[PDB]
Amino acid sequence: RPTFYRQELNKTIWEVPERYQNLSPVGSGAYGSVCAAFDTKTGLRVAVKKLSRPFQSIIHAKRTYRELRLLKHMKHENVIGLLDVFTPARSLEEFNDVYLVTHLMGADLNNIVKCQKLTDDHVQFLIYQILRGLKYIHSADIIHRDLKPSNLAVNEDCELKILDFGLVATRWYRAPEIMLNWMHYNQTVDIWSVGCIMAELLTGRTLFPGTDHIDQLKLILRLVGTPGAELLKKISSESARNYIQSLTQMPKMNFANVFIGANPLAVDLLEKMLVLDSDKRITAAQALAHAYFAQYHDPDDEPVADPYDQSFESRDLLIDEWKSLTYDEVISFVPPP
Ligand SMILES: Cc1ccc(C(N)=O)cc1-c1nnc2ccc(CCc3ccc(F)cc3F)cn12
Repeated sequence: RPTFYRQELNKTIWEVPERYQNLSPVGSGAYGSVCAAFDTKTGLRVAVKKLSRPFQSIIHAKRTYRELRLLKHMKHENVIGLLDVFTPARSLEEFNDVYLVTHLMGADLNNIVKCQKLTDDHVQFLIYQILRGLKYIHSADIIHRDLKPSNLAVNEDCELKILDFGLVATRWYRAPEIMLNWMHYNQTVDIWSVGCIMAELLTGRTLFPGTDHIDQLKLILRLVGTPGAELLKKISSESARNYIQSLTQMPKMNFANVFIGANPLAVDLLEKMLVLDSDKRITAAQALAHAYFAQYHDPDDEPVADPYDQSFESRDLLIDEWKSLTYDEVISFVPPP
């Protein structure tokens, strides 16, 4: 066991091994707080997240296990994984805190979109990396479900990693099949979000800035047109169909016109990503082979993930059970060294 030291930071207490130095708060970053630190072992900067109230309820306990399992499995240059996981607890009975550590990128995608609008070459590289990460995530039977600029960490080299897979409105980037309230979507839910991100990097504005779920659907349909016969026949929900079909029929707009002087290859990719019918939407793997990425695509360097056991997802267990399981995962952790 290494030696731990203690400090208060922004009302929050931090108990970490001495090898992590110079902790500086960087945010309240979802179900926890986050510090940038210096890892004396490697000489590299890291991000340390202290989970908030990890065993507060069955919901929190399952979430904590889910995150730790997910982060332990992700081993890909475009997805965050773990350099370290630790707890100051000496035993299971004293176990109430989890700390996770990963390479510090230092910003999200949004932290660059401000005051800037990107050239084609940078859009190609950023989206290529997103898709490269999604191919890997999707190959593990994981759907991100909340891809958005704030969930993409980006360093000064413009290298990118996807955050928070598996677990600035989310609404703005979410596929229409999940706006409508359908729980039989597929992995191309995430491809829609990529399309919204790409559009925004090219134009400099949020593609679908809706003020609620209904307005969001309305903004989406103004661009992509209202459901045709084929799609309408796949919708079970009477309320969903009745609503959609109670709207004034709207045609698909010309993407070449909406995205005027963008690379026409980018416009072609965008029209294959932002298709209403998710059965017809391009996959991450297919998108990687698209002509837009000819300068980046290498099919021998776009790997897939090892088998991911998500059987825990169907299980209804007690807090002490999720807690003990999380504990075992902390103790069995093997780093990249
Ligand atoms: C996204 C972001 C935005 C701003 C800043 C910053 N101001 O330093 C940094 C980042 C930032 N740069 N790199 C990361 C890696 C992860 C996280 C999310 C929190 C997290 C998840 C898993 C872990 F193991 C450890 C963690 F800390 C935020 N990061």
